[PDB]
Amino acid sequence: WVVGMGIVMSLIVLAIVFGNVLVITAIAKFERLQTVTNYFITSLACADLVMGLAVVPFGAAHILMKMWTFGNFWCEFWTSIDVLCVTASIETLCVIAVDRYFAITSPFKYQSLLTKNKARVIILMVWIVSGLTSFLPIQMHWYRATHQEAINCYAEETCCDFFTNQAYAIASSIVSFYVPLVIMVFVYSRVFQEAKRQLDADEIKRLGKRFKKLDLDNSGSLSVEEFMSLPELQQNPLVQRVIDIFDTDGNGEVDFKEFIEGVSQFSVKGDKEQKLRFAFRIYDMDKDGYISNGELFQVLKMMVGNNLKDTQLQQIVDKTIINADKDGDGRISFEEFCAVVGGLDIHKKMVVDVKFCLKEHKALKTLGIIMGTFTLCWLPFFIVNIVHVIQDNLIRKEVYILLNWIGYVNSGFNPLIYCRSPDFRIAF
Amino acid sequence: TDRVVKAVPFPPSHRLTAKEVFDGKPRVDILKAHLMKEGRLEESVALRIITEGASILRQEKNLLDIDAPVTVCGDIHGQFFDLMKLFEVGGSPANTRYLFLGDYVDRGYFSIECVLYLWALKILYPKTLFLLRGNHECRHLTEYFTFKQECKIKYSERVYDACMDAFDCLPLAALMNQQFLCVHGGLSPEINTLDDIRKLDRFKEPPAYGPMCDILWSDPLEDFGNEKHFTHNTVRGCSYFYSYPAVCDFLQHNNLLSILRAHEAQDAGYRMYRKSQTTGFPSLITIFSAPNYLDVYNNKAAVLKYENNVMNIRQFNCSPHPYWLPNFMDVFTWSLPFVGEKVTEMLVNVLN
Amino acid sequence: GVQVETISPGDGRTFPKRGQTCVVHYTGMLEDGKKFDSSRDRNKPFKFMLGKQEVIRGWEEGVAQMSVGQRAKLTISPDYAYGATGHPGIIPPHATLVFDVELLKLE
Ligand SMILES: C=CC[C@@H]1/C=C(\C)C[C@H](C)C[C@H](OC)[C@H]2O[C@@](O)(C(=O)C(=O)N3CCCC[C@H]3C(=O)O[C@H](/C(C)=C/[C@@H]3CC[C@@H](O)[C@H](OC)C3)[C@H](C)[C@@H](O)CC1=O)[C@H](C)C[C@@H]2OC
Ligand SMILES: [NH3+]C[C@H](O)c1ccc(O)c(O)c1
Repeated sequence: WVVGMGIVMSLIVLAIVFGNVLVITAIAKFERLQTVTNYFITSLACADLVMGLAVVPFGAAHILMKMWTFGNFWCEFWTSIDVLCVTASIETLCVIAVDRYFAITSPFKYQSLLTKNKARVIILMVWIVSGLTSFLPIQMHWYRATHQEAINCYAEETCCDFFTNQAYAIASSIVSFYVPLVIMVFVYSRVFQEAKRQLDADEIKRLGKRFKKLDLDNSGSLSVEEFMSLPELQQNPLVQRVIDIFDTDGNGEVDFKEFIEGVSQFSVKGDKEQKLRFAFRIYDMDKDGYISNGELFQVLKMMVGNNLKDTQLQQIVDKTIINADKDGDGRISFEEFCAVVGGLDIHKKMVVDVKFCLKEHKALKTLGIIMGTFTLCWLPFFIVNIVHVIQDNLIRKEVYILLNWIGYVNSGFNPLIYCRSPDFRIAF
Repeated sequence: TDRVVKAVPFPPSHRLTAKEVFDGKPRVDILKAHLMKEGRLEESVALRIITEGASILRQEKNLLDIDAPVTVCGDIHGQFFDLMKLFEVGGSPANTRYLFLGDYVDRGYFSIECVLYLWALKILYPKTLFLLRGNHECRHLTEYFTFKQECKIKYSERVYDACMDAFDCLPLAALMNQQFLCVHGGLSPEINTLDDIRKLDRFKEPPAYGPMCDILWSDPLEDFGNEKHFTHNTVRGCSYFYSYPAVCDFLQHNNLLSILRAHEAQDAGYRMYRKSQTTGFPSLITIFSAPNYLDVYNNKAAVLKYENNVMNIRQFNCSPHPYWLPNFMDVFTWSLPFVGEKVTEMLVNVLN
Repeated sequence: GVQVETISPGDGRTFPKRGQTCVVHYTGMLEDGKKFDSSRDRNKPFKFMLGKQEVIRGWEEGVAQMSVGQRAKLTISPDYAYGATGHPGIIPPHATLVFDVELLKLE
């Protein structure tokens, strides 16, 4: 019924807008999820938020009222915004793919050469290229055909059934969703090839052999009692804490997928920021993101044992926190920590003989999921468009809109994939 | 949680921006009760206090002339929580007056608070609390010891520079009741008559030698009556000893009765030296009013009190205080190297 | 290296084993006597275990020579002190240290 369809469209628009705004705020506010990849994600979220907010409600009104009483000019504007949003999203996807390829093939070059300004420049460049490709042909009327009822719909304000020029369809599908599609497919296939080859570079295999030698329970995961099997590892005070840094999945067990990621956090050539972050994470007893007074006292109480009175330790902790608060919250963040520490040069004291940087493997499956979802959602419409080019029109006009709506609805799929990620989940 | 042990009080975390400590009489009771509580002050108000104290001190003479009913006191060395006990023992400054002989700053964690309280109290009472100058009030000793770091951590270094520019103007002789002389160290061979300390300017950092450096660094013999003035010392290595004949000749040429000083720590808190045969009062008296010096000596302090031609001595006792880490290290700088060492050891052991 | 020159030696019939914990009231300084830390500024003995390498090696090979109650005076060289790296906050690099340890009990 009409009311049900209207309610469905209202819910869809509300969900899209809310999710995209949530993602934008989560990236912008916390100041820790500000990687260049996250800036590209922000551009993509802006693109699909624009398409949601502007296009989806009005196309819903068109399909509901059965008459489009908004105007010929407004029709041109709406269709051009539609084309712009789709093209911009598909181009930023391949930009992300090539970015990740360059980041994996040689981490140092990407780390040094690419900066925030370059990210903004490339984002604006791709956005303006897509925007030109979408505005320019539409407003200049390259797509209106000769069929008389098409001319009537052009003249009549109510009718906006898109009508191709038998040439506009081909040129736009193959300058917007067929070149970038194949590019973002094989580039990211090479990304998986390189990741799979790098994960087994004769070094990780030795770590796997040692892992399987240390795994007494033979269950495929390391528990805490297995780590205190080592006769010179038991007396360590701060062993438990380090386990809780490796145990990023929260299940109570450490397995080979995250053991190497934990060890690779320490390297001869690893980043200074990674080691400083690891040093910070010892004090976060709940991974909440902030160092409380109870955390900063219970961490210190297991190192000093009973060499200082309880009251003396509490007093000095109080004074430290009071002199470290630069925002009045009462709990130290990572920026305040890096203001306090930094200059000690302690990142040079956390070194292990391993030589491999598995940093760009934490954000490969989610991006692949995004690409696969986008292709699965949007390719059927373009294949139906390429069938319908020919006036064979095997069946059309009431299949052709449901596929445009399947294409529209996928913009809500990205925030769910983001919230599947742990850091984004805790961010929201 | 928020606080694992709560029985210990919390330091107030709001500074005072010259609106409550002042009125321009400064408010003293609230300043005591807020500095007693591990509070703090704004930077500009601290500069104002120190500059006003310097302005009052500079106009003072170079050889203070004091009236009789005084309560002489020794060197404190930053022990704030014992400075209040001193004030409740010897009577609050409202009714009785004080003459602080020795230094205040180095070798203690609450020295900036102590000097702030003393100079506010001097601002409010300008003719009933006299301050003198000690050896620990220079640019060498304080930078060497734990005062420069103290100002750098608690406040800005500009406070430290103002504090030195204001210590550089204290008086140094403080004659008392036309009978005594009250110097921080002792005599000097280049100083023979009282007028000789009415001439030299005190507005410069003490040199390593001369009349001023030998009045703030000197030290008397431990064997008065030694076989035969100007023998050098080894404990300081910077000025001269002086035996009983020197003090006796100084008190015979100039009609006085005794000299007071505040270097040598006394387990009883005071010491009256060999009796002068001319009159009957001891020629040299040593005061010391810092209980538990360096927190280890386990002595007890003392406070002389002069009244009705009688010197009666009030004994003293220690008092508890909060705890600061050595050299004012926060816990992150305190324990980070240990964290790194333990993490590295565990990982280099688990891998093989 | 490290040299023990006792001040008030006590009973020598008890020596620190490798598997025991020694309790001491250390009052350390630098070479020129500028005190930087002490265990009497707090009212608490310092308890440390041999064999395990947490104290500077100067303690490890300088406290072993002592006995019960024998106050001593350690002159730790930069080889057995914190060495070239030093310690942030307190001790400058290339420091020779002087301690006043006093073994009291063994547990
Ligand atoms: C909360 C975590 C810290 C944890 C703190 C305590 C249990 C409190 C305990 C009273 C230490 C004091 O804290 C008030 C304080 O004692 C000093 O003042 C000191 O007189 C000193 O030199 N001592 C202490 C007496 C034994 C010898 C030596 C020491 O070996 O100390 C050891 C030491 C620092 C080892 C270093 C570590 C760095 C490496 O580079 C180096 O390797 C060469 C070896 C101490 C026992 C460590 O095992 C334990 C800790 O550090 C240091 C000047 C700084 C030190 O605070 C850090
Ligand atoms: N409503 C049209 C549909 O969204 C669409 C998307 C991209 C295109 O290149 C196109 O011609 C049509």
